[PDB]
Amino acid sequence: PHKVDQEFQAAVSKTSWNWLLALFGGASSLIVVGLIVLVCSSMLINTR
Amino acid sequence: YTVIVLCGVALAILVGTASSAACIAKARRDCLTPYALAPNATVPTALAVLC
Repeated sequence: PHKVDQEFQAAVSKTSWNWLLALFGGASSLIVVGLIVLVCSSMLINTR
Repeated sequence: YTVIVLCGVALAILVGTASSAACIAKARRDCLTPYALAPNATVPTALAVLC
């Protein structure tokens, strides 16, 4: 007797989860910060 | 006594939202109107903060 329990995609090791978590980027936050500073600099230029 | 609480919650939400919106809008209009500014201009310094 084997596979008394069916797999639930839980074979993923904690180390693999650790590598995946730190892998996925978050540059979109940098993009939003860049857009906000762009808006502020555009207003400053509009000062002229 | 079970749906009355939900009705009161909705009433409080609506009252808070409406009062806050009216007051913020009127305060903003008062701060902006006599200032008589235009978007993307030099004078709107305080505006750089306000909006």
